[PDB]
Amino acid sequence: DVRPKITLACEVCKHRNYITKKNRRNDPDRLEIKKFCPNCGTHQPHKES
Amino acid sequence: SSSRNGRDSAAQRLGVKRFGGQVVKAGEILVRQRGTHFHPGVNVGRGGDDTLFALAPGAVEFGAKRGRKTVNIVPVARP
Amino acid sequence: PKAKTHSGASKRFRRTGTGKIVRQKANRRHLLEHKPTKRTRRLDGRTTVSAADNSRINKLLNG
RNA sequence: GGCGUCUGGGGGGAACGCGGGGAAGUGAAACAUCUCAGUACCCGUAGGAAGAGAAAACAAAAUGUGAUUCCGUGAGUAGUGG
RNA sequence: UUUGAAGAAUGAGCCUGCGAGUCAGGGACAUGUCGCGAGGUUAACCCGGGUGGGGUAGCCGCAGCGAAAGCGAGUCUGAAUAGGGCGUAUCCACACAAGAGUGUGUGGUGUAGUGGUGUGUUCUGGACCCGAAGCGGAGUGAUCUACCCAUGGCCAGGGUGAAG
RNA sequence: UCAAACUCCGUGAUAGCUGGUUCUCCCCGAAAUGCAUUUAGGUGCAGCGUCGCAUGUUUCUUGCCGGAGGUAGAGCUACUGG
RNA sequence: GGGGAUAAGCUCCGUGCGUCGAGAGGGAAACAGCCCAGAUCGCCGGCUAAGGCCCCUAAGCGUGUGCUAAGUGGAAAAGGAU
RNA sequence: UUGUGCGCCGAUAAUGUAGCGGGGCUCAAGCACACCGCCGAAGCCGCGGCAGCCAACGUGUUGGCUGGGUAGGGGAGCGUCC
RNA sequence: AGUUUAACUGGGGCGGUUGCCUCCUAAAAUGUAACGGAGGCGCCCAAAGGUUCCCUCAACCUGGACGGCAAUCAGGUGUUGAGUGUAAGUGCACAAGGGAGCUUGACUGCGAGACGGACAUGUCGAGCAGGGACGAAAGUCGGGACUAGUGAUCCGGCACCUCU
Repeated sequence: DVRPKITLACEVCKHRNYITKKNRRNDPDRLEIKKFCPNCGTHQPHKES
Repeated sequence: SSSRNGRDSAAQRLGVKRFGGQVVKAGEILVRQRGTHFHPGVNVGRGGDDTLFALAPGAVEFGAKRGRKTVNIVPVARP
Repeated sequence: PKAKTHSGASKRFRRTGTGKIVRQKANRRHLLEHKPTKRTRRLDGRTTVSAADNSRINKLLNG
């Protein structure tokens, strides 16, 4: 689908927080992004599920 | 024999919503525009779509600077 | 015979303390990844129903 | 199975009862789920009325009600519904 | 009924009779009038040859917010006195902050609903009246006509001349 | 009477369709537009009428003052073209 | 202004433009949409608007100065013409 | 030769003149420019009657503005029967 | 056996269209129709987003090994004629155009005031709080120069919650 919807889960508490899209062919690997984790209250690395 | 045309978009209702000499509160939209035909001046802020609005209450006043149309707000005097 | 309150309208509208009629906003069920938080933030909470359809709604809820 | 003999049935009736079978026009602004409706009609049956009835019932911690049936409320509410 | 008809658009031959927004429900909304008034009122049912008397079970008002637990002049969201939403009948005076539109406090004023009933719209009913082609249930019909079954009847007169 | 007979019943079938709807006066008085529509001869909301309540000239006309356009016109060694 | 052939009594738009629709009375011979003017009722009174004033037909075969010879007035083109 | 005001030709369908409403008109009753009166409506005025809105005062008179009207909204009444 | 088989349409059919974006018609505010005149979309980018800093093209002229009109170099002229992910328009040389360093604000809870509207949608939003990025600092950052790249409600899936 070239640009499939992906969701981001906090690395610490494993809460599925955000949802974006990315080019799977351009970035076949998983996504490393730092984002604001609401329940933790502090920016934590976010892992695409 | 048929026409390949006939498609049109909605009319976006641009224009100058607030004209010179009018009293505006904070945040009222002054001009709804697409490009920067009108440029922000004093106490006038630019929106995301180049929509202009007011950061401070006062009276609108159109002006020019460096050959550019600008929109300003003069701080009307308290009674 | 009694007057049967409309089932659909009874499940979508509300009466507040003063007698206002409130409703919820649309466009918030699905397909909202691309809807920015600003759009979703303005699309939640109860809103007083427009006076255009306030006449019809009162007829449905009361009868 | 055949005899002989005694007692019964059979048919009618306007409405009401009980147990079965059971549509369509129609509304859904089309229509099949659904509604119309378990209505119309049909079948089997009594009675002066019938059916139901003496907890393998409600209830919610109250040391409460106490067979059934029939009215008023609960309530066009809890719910149910392409 | 039409943008437009004396119209060559529709209807009426004439007269007299007859012929179309009605009713039910403690229904819904609105508006008059009457009773009581922070209260109003009964339904079923009982007692009276009546239209009268009884009947507190319920309903409406009396506190709101929230999905709900719950809290309560506050409440929900929220980490938040941090803003917003709904609410505290409304008005008046006075202070305190703003003049990003006024806001907060004190004090006073005090809150009006509900039962009939008249009218207008409306809900469920056929619901202002007249009108289909057709759809389903139960029955009646082959004395007309199609075909068949049983048993009867009829076919003047004159030609051609198969097999054997 | 036959591309599905007749009669009764459901039944006062249902029609975004045609027709019809009866006494008088006083005051006010429209629309044939917009959006949507299994929608275009229908309907919902808005627009225009009337009645009640509230607010009062906020409506309207004229003069003056502050505004932003890009038509008429005109121009092209000022752009894109001819 | 678009479509049309810069045709239609054509069709689709804009207009604090009009009228008819929903509007009588006077004028245009007759003639919803043009021009004057918005009907509360009566009068055997008066002044005017658009339009007219030889007879039909109400009021001027009105006054001054000219033009027309074609009944022009009382339909029309490129173009022709002492 | 130039510019003008009036004219001529181009001109041409099928019931009956038929492209002034008719008669008729150049002794203009035709055209242009000035001037003078008059006729003309349900307009305006005069005299009288009625109604709606409002005001002034009064224990309902006066005054001022208004009174076309279909769909339609509101107010008030006549007639019939029990 | 019960049913469905669209609408617009200068009658109907066949043909064509049905939503969104930009331009002209559109009569110098907004809006404005026709089967009127032209095009585009149902995406793309983990950098083509945020921030800090720096720079100015296209074209022409002159001279240079291949190399020529045009490849890279030097000099001069050159105010916008280049370029802006993508259609057109409005913009942008102060750059929103070219290059480099760090980074994820392509956030959470909200939002005074507005634009546009029949309603449903749609759009801008200064600012406050938490926690961050770039920057010395002022400050900027709730995706992209802007406007298209999308689908209400019902029904159902997944994860979390101090609800029942």
